[PDB]
Amino acid sequence: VDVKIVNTVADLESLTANDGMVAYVKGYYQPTNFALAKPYVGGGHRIYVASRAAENDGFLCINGWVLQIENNTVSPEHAGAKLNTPSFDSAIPIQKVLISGCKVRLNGLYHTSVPVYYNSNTTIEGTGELDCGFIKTTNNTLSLGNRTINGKIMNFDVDAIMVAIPRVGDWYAQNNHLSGFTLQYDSALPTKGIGLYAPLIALSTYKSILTKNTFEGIKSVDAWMCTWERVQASASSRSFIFGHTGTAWTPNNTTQTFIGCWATDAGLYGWDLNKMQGCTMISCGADFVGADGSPAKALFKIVYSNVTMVTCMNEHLHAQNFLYAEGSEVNISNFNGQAIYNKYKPATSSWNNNNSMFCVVSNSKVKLTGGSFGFAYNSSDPTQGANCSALAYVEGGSVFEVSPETTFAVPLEEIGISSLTAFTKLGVYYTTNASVDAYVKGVRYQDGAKFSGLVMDSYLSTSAKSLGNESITNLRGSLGNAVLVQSSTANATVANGFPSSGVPYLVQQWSSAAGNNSYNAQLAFAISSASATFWLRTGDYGQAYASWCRLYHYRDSLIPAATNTYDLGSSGSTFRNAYLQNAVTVV
Amino acid sequence: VDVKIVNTVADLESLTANDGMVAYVKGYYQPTNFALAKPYVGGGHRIYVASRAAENDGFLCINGWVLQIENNTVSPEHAGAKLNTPSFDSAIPIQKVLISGCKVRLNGLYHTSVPVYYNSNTTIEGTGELDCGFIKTTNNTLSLGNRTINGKIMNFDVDAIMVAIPRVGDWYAQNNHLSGFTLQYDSALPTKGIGLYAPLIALSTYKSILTKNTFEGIKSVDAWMCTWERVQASASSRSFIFGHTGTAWTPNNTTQTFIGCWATDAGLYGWDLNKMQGCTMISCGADFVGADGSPAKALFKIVYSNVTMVTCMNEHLHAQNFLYAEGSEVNISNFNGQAIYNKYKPATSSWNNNNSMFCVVSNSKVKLTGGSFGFAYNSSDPTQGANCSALAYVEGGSVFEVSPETTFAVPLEEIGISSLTAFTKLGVYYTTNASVDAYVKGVRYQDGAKFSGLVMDSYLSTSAKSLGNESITNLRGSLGNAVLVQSSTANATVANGFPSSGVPYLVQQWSSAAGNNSYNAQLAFAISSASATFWLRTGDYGQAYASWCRLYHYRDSLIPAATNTYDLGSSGSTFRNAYLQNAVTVV
Amino acid sequence: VDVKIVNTVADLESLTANDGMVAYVKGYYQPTNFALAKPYVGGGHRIYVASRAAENDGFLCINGWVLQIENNTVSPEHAGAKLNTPSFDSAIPIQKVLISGCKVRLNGLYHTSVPVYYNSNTTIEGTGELDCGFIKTTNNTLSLGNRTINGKIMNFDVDAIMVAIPRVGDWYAQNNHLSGFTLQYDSALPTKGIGLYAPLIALSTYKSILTKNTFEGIKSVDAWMCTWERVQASASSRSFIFGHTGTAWTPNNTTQTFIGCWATDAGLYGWDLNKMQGCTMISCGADFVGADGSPAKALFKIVYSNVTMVTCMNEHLHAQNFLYAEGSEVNISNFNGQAIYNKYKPATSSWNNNNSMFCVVSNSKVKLTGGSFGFAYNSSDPTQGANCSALAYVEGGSVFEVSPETTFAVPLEEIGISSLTAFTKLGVYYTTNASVDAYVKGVRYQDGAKFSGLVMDSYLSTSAKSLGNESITNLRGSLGNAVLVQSSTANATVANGFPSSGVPYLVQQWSSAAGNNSYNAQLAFAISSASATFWLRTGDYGQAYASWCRLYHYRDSLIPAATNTYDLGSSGSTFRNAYLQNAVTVV
Ligand SMILES: [Zn+2]
Repeated sequence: VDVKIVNTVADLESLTANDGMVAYVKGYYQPTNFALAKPYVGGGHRIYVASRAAENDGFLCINGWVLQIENNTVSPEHAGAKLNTPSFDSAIPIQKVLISGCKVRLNGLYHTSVPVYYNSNTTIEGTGELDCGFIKTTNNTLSLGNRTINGKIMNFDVDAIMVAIPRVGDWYAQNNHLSGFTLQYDSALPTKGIGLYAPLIALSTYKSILTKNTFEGIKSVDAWMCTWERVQASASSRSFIFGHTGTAWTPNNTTQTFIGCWATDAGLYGWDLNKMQGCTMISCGADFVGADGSPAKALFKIVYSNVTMVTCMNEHLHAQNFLYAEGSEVNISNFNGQAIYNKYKPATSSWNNNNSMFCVVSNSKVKLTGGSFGFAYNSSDPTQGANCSALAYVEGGSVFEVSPETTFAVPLEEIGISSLTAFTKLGVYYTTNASVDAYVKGVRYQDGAKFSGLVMDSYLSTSAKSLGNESITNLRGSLGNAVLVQSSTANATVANGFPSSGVPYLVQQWSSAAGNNSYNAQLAFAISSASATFWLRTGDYGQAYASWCRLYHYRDSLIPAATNTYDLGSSGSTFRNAYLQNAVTVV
Repeated sequence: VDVKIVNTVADLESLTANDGMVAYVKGYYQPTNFALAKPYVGGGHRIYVASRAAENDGFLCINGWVLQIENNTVSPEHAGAKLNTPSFDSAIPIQKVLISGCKVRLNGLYHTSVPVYYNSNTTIEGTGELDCGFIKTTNNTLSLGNRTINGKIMNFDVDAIMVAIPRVGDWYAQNNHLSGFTLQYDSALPTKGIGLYAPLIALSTYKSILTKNTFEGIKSVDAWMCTWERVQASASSRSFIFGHTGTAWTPNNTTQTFIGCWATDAGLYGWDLNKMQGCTMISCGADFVGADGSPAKALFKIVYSNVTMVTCMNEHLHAQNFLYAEGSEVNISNFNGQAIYNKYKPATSSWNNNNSMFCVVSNSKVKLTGGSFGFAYNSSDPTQGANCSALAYVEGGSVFEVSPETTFAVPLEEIGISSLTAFTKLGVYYTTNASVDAYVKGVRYQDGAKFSGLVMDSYLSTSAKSLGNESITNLRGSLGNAVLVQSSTANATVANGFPSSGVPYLVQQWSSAAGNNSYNAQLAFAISSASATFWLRTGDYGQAYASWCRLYHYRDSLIPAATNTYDLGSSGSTFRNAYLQNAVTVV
Repeated sequence: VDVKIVNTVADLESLTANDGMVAYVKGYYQPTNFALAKPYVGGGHRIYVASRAAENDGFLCINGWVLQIENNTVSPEHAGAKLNTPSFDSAIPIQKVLISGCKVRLNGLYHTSVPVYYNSNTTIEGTGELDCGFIKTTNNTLSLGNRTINGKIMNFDVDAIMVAIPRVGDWYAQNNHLSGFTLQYDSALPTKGIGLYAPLIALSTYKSILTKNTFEGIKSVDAWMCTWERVQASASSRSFIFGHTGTAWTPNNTTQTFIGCWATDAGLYGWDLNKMQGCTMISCGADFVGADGSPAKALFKIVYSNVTMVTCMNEHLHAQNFLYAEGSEVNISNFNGQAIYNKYKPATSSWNNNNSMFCVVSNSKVKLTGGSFGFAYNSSDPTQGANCSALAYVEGGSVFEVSPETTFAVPLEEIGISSLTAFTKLGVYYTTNASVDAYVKGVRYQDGAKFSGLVMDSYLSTSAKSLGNESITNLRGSLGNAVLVQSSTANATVANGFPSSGVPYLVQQWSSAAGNNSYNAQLAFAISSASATFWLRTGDYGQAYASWCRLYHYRDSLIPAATNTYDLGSSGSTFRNAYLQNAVTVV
């Protein structure tokens, strides 16, 4: 007995067959374009199972004829999809193969009028993102209704292209391995939806997946142990959303890795991350987030998360914040950020809504380890200087660290404590309940409870601060304990607080602490070519400096500061003897 | 002339055939469940090769009928395995396809009574870890015996599920690419073995592989240039073992990458790493290592290795050490460790067996770059305070570094040199041959040979240390060179070491070094509202401070410390002239 | 009607068939070795399309017989390639399948006389790099000629094995996914070429690809959003080249990730990187770069790039530089470099051509975050010490940072400002227009415009520098503001600059800044067991120290430094009264 030829699966119904007969189906449908290189698709061998003659699911069993699957791999064509045929709705055939338990190969573009879903242990593989994937032509949803999962009412009937749904009885859509295809809406649709709605996912790999022409690219609530490699989310509003708060399920995430992923076009947030724990981004990028005159809120919104960004990038950013960090630890190492137009302000500012590139709030920790940040504007810009952002606002127990090798397209301007939430210079502003360790203009500034002291069993060598035309009387606010040098005899003047003009000085200043009020002392060395005079003075807290006091020593006469004022000894504390070469001169 | 149908491969034996005849085999076996969606498996086209009529290997050539392989891909079914049939031993068919040179697709669960091995250039692909893989039902081994490899006697006859074995004449099982399946023992076995025994491996990728119900998960001796992505090792003893010392082969490893890998359930070590050079872990996790009252020895045991952990995690840890590092460099960046019950102690302690979270020994280097560590207990805990661990023990030339932004669930308690190996506070303890650079309670402590000095061509501005009700005579052990402020007049007393009571002070203390004994000097500014007194004293090494000395200066009388004791001049060193307003008063 | 058997595709031409007939072709060619396990390859089902009877492309349509492709996957055999047949040129069949739009499976070694190219959306999968891939047997090129792409005339007619070419109308060969094969020249060819010439590529993944027996391994001009996993480039001149400057296209690159990649054998550069932005290397290696007596120029040449290396390695390096960095930011974290023979020098040195391990020029930023660097030689080495390199040369606005936990095989020797470009010690040399923050022999050295000051609202406790038999008069070049201790009475001598010999000292030195010339002052405490003498002196800029001055205080007599020289008071500023126990002694 020999293998019988059948033109299409539709021809199987009428065929006369004995149990166990084998047929070769040329294609699922008759080709409509015989000029194609690949006209016959979706066919293959079938074996007749007489006991199932009444069954017809349009795919694995058609009138008893069971599809012979090679190495457990099928394509949507085998269930009746059509390739690169925009007028044909492939939704039903795609859905059948996605839940078949087979590996699914995507071999062109398939058009769909409803979302398609996958569950667990599903491998889907196309050959690349230009030519393989799903094009959704409507805003229609699934029609599955509510399900209760771990006591939470969940619903998957959203306007999306693809949806991840746990198996019945499970909590996560897990052990899935998707690669090499695109998810897009028909660009003509006036309203777009979600690319991939994957609320509850785990233990999965996503590679070389492109979603574009979406409102929201990739959207999840609770994801754990997933890797994302070369995933691009192009969206009009938010590209990547993790920890979505809009369901009954409590957001939480762990161990998400993103390698070579790409956020583009988002007008609200590039990345919207909530409860993202153990998250690493490696050589990721973000292009064209926000637009001129229509800023995004932030490139990265990172809330109750801990994230490391390793050699990541952005190009062309119009946003109020570069990073909004709330309750989050973010280590940004060797970033390269370009064309960031930091000219946007909120209508009404507040602790968590302000014009800073790094908005670091509510016990966050943000560190810039090297990197280059192309923030276009500081207050001296001739076109946007009046609109420039701060570099950072740090509040509510947070800490912000900037390495000495981090670079910026234009100079930083200042750093200091601030009670404001609206800024006018490219500076680092922090509250009294915050900590900073930041280089600004080559000077490292450390302040706050995390930086209370430095105790080292080590020797220390430092340089003096070289003074310009400035008063050493008026350094109580700007310097604490510090060594000063005045090497210009023109600037070493009595008007500038020195005991005598016209000679260089080294000055040790002591302080309780630089501040609005302080205790101070100074030791001044008036350094001449082969001699010096030595001077001490003190400043009480809230008082002007007291008069300078010239020290008496054995290589100088003892000349009092005023005549007929000071004594040698007292009646109760005499000097024992006095040895003079000449008799006392009584004036 | 036409393709002939054959029901099963067993039917090929009796088929009279001409050379070059083509047959289509419906399936390897007759189906036993025609309700399956996929009842016929393991069949395919065969061509008769008359000159091989006597051959039957049950797979590629059956009584001369040669299997026609599509794109060099086969399944164990093609050699006679059965899917999801626990009573059927698929060991032999699996082994045949694994050494066939074909890509191997795994399409369900296959049960095995012996280990299965792979060599080199082997690609094995399942669709996911829930439904694809090998279930081993015995503790049986391979039966290959000893082989000599590079002069070393090696033996692969261990109780494992899968074994990597070099090709004959080669040193490594290399250029393998495994993905998307599980290796498990039957949970009913009283004793379990190794999931993957891969002693000598190289130049390979492992992705989306789960081992569970094992004693040891993944075990290797010499691995180089391998990547591991989404590999989970669930084991009762040790999850991941690299550089295993128990063979004739010298352990050594290079360039192993772990991305999104997961160690679970291990009761001895989560990771046991030996000679692991150039190893990166990215967003890996570890859950349920140890149990309450049954601690693991360490989450990570890292010996003669260098490892970077980037945004890794753990949840639920009962162990004596978090990290044991011996001769190892470990950089832990932005960790997030949760529910670590640091209440375990060894019965006898030693340099390399002690109750510390970070046991940093024998020329190790361990750095915590940020991160959050959920160590539950310090000595204040009401229920486990008497059982808490140290944060760290550092010895034998090692260095331990804790960044200022690293956080802990409960506060660190102290840091200091210790000769003990058993601790009772959540502190940092180090020997005289160790180095530390660690923030404790907002104070950075640097000590040891790696931190001998700081030489900066930079100015320095610092604050004073504000004293409480403290003696400045008794700061020789706790402070070195340091500026002090006493802003409370009530505490500026002679009993507290001040020369002049009841005014605020700035004090410069000098020291050889804080310690049990030291050289010291102090300069004290006794600050009043418009004047001060200036004082010096010294303390010799091993001696009490000498008396305070009030300096003479040109804005004060010269009143000696005691009457009729000190002279103006000497017979051999006179003052030249003396100018007094009044005649000398001879008392 | 049944499926008709056909022996070979050559037998199709003489097949009388009706429209729609189905044939099964045993193999593309008649097998020549029926002892093979897989003798029949490249066949499959075909369907006769009468309207195309005149077409014969040797692949998808042979005299009207259209190939039935399963799940859009083919092998070069289906177009007439031969496996493991060195005398057969498979170039034309390979090329046909690479541009077919199918997934391409590689099932052995194919030999080629010309390069083969791919465009976009191409997936190519072998089972491993030992047995799958392309062997090029000539130095022949493509013959496609000049093409204008985005305004630049490009030419792809180079001697390469595989070439990436954009589709017409596109700028990049993109969305390709290649894995699991090798690209090699016939080792017998006297001259080798490029392995993979991929000038313009984007949005792609490359995995488990080996190039070897090449002159240049992988060569690109403009690559963005590509990942490379387990890619090995073995080349005689340069292993990896990105940003190749030798075309009309302006070099630029972004977001390239390398995980477990390996550069070997290169004699000029291991990695030659130009305009590589956002690049991360993870657990990559480099072996046998340069040769003894024939050094490479550098292991890494990194120009106008920013690169992070995470736990990377090298073994066996003969090169003039380890890293040449020009206008680049490079963070090298936890490196492990072994067997680096730093004994090579240029014939004529210059700012960008010198004998340094880290040549850090033109506004570069290079940081060593931990790591271990096996530089074999410093100047005391008994076989090569006279040839040793510097550790680093830092110039032209660059910054070089060395962490305290970075280790070296042999000790570093010195650090300082240098006007030289040729070195003879393993030191850190930098220009006056450069910055350093580097530990050397346990001491942190910070200098340059990036390290101008440190301002901390924090207290500070430090140790004294313990002096040997050294002069405190000659510490103006080596220390600035510093505390010194001399605990040896034998070394506290007038010859060593002390004012009073034979007692231990604490000394506070002040300075404008350590340098060739400086302002200085010193306060010396000559410490006896229950007393001290207190001394001040100053040194003017460019002058020797002035004489020491012993301070007068109330617990000492006032003995002048010379007799009959100094006065008590002056005619114009008298002391008011004098209280003596005895009458003045007029000497
Ligand atoms: Zn067939």
